[PDB]
Amino acid sequence: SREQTMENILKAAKKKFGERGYEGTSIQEIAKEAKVNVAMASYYFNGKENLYYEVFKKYGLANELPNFLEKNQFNPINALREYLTVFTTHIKENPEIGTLAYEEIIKESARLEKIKPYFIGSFEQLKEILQEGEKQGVFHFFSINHTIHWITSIVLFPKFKKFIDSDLVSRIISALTDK
Amino acid sequence: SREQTMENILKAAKKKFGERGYEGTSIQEIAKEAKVNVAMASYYFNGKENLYYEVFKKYGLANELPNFLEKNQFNPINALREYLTVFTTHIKENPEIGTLAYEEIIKESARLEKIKPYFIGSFEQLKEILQEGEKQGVFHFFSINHTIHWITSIVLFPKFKKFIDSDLVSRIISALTDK
Repeated sequence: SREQTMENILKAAKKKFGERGYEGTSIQEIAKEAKVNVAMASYYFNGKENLYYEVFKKYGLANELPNFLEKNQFNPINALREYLTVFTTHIKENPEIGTLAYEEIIKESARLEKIKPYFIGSFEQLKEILQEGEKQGVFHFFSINHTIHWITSIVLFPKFKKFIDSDLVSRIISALTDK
Repeated sequence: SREQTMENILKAAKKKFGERGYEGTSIQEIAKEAKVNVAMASYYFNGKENLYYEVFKKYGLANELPNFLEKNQFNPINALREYLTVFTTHIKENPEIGTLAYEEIIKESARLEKIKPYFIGSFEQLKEILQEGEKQGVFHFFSINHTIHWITSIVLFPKFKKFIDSDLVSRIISALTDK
């Protein structure tokens, strides 16, 4: 069926886009990887750019993410522990956010507005947790922005952690709570 | 002459690699951009991978970077001011470090060891300045690592600054000196 095929194409697309980035990947490489022809792939998704958006729309974590504050009765340490655990485990297991979050959030712009709706929640929530923590007097920081900056970096990019340095959840909590 | 031609190819390569990343760019695209043929390009640089290293070796800033501490008589504020100014101006004017520092330092590994020698000095120096500042009691921070993490991010990636937030040298100095 068209839908099942489209699921196979998306899986192939996550892989190739994760490898080469948007501008580095052709619909042909994805079609080859999916064992379908280009015209079919292009028809089903209405082109490479929509196919790319569909990868975020299918594999983006935000849509199915619980509200961690609410789930933890607004305990900002428990909420943050749960949030970081959910993230670090998923990111190591799927390092196609490594390349694609970098390209689109960190470096760039062109397609930004189209994909934002699929990662901005993850950031809005981290911000909520840090600010609820600050409000409750348990977290301390100069800039919410830099804190967001540095938490993101060390979570998304564990090999850059290595480059510098040369578990993580508890390390982040300890940094935040220090006075 | 072979050398002049190679300079034209390198300029073309900085551009295309900056656009599409290593795995996203072919020697053919660079050859086309340079108005030479592929065999010549490939012969002159001994292949795409060496050509890539040559881009770092030619456009990497570290090799011609002064020692900012020494230049500023070991005043860590003046040194850091000068270091950040040199960096932010060069990075905005050449956003082919944006993509290539991300790909190689931040995300990845494969070719890491080959290119490190061409950016590790920039990081070693920032570290020196921050630590000399800390030693002299003027800079205050929990983790030298996170500080390196967050300074890098907001300097390299000004559009991610915007995504979050939604001049810089003085902002960084002020964050560091606060107690």
